[PDB]
Amino acid sequence: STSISSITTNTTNLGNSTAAALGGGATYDPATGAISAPSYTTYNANGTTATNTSVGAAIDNINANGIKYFHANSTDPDSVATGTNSVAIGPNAVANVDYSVAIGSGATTSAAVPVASASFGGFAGSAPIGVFSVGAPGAERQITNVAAGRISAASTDAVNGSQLYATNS
Amino acid sequence: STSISSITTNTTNLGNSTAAALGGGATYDPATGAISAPSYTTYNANGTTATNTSVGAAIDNINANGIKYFHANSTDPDSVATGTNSVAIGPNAVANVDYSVAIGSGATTSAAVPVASASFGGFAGSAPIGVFSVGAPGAERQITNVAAGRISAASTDAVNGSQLYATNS
Amino acid sequence: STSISSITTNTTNLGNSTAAALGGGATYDPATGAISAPSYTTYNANGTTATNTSVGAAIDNINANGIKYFHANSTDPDSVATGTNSVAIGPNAVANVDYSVAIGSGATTSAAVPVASASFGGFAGSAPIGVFSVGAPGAERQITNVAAGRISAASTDAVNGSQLYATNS
Repeated sequence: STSISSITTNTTNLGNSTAAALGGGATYDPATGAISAPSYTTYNANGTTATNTSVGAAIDNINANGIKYFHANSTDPDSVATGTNSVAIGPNAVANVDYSVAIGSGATTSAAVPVASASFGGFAGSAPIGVFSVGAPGAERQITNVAAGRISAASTDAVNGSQLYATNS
Repeated sequence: STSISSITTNTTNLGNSTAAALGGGATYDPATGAISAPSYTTYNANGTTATNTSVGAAIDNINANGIKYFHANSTDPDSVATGTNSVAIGPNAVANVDYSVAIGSGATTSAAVPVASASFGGFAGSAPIGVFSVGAPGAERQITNVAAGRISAASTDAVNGSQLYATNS
Repeated sequence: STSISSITTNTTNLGNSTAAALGGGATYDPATGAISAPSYTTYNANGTTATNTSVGAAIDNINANGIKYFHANSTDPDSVATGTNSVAIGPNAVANVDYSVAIGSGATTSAAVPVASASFGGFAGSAPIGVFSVGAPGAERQITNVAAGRISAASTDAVNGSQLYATNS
C-alpha cells in the first residue's frame, strides 16, 4: 500500500514537472494522467499567427514561415552562407564570399573590387571588406526608398536618382 | 508485487526519456518523480541572453526578441511577406511585390521600373527581377558605409556620394 | 488491484500525452515506459540539415546556425539592436540609432544626415527616418547587383556605376 502511495505521488510530480517544462499552458490531471496540449504561437508570413499543439510543429513552423519580424515567403531551397562571418537571406541566396551579405531570392556574392579612382580620384570607401548583394547578374534588384546621400569627398552614403538627375540638369 | 515492480521500473524509463527529449539539462529523480527544469538559452536584442525554464518561454522569446544574429527591437506589428519568394524584415515591413525585399521599420515595396536609358543609354541592370526596399515614400533611409562602386558601362555596383562629388568637381 | 490498474492506465495516458506534446515523431511504449526520441529538423548554413533528438539541441541549433532562409555563418558576438524599431543582422552588427538597420559583419549605425541640396537642389528623400547601414567606417561594403534606378527629380532609387559612367561620357 505504501509502494502504491509512493508511485501515485511521484507520478503526479512527474506529470506536473513535465507540464511545467513544456509550458504553453500545458497542465497535468492526476485523475486521468493526461497532460493537456500546449499552445505555442508561431508567426506566419501573411500577418497571421498559428497555434501549435506540439514542440515539433512549432519548430517546423519557425523554419517554414520564419519568426516575428523575419519572414521569407517561399518553399524554394535554403539560403547558404559559407563565407566567414557572412549572411545569406532568402530562398536560393548564396553568400560564399567572406564578410559579405546576399539578401533576396537568388542573390549571390562575388569578390569586392576596390575602387579608389575612375576614368576622377579621392573616392571614399576605397577598401571594401566585402560585398552587400541585393541580387545576381541578370537578376538585379532596384534599390528603393533611398534618402539623398551626402555629396562630399568623405561620403560613403549611397546616392539616389534625384541626385544624379540634379547634377545632369 | 511484480506489477508494482513493473510500474516503478517503467515509470523511471518514462521520466528518464522525457528528460532526455527535453534536453536543456533536465534530469529525472526516481526518488521524487520530479523532472528538474530545463535551461534553454535565448538571445535578447541588447547583447544579453535569457534563461528559459520551459519550451514555451523559449519559443516566445525567439519571436519577441529574435535569434542570435537576427534581432529587431520592437513590439510593433509583424513584417508581412506575401510576394512570391519575397522577404520582409522589421516591424511593419511589407513585401507584397514578387521576388522583392522590404527591410527596415515600415519599409514597403512597389513594382520595379526597368530603366535602360534616361534623358544617356546603355545602363547595366536594365531588367530588374524586383525591388530591394530600405523604406517607404516619405520614410526613406540613408544608405551608409557604401564602398565606392565600379564606374564602368558593365557596373551594377551602387555608387557613393564621394563618387558623385568627384564627377562634379 | 484497482489502484494498480488505475495507475497503469493513467501512466499510459501520461506517456502518450507527453509524446504528443513533444511531437517530432516521439512515441510512447507502455511495455517499457520509454518515450522514443523526437527528431526535430534544423537548417545549417551550408545547405544541409541537422536532426536533433532533444528540444534543447534544436533551440541551440536555431541560435547557432539560424533558421531556413536566415543564416549568419559565425561564432562571433551577437548583433545588438537598441534603437527603437531597429534591426541588427550579423556578427558584431550594432543598430543603436532609432528606426535604422545595421546588416553585415561589424556593421554600425550613426544618425542620418538630411540632404536637400549640395554644392544642386530639389533632392528627393531629403528627410530620412534613419539609416540603412551595410558596414562601418573603414569597413564599407560594395553594394552589388543593383538594377539601374530611375533618373528623375522624384527618384529615390539607388543609382549604379553604369549610370554614373554614362553621365560622364
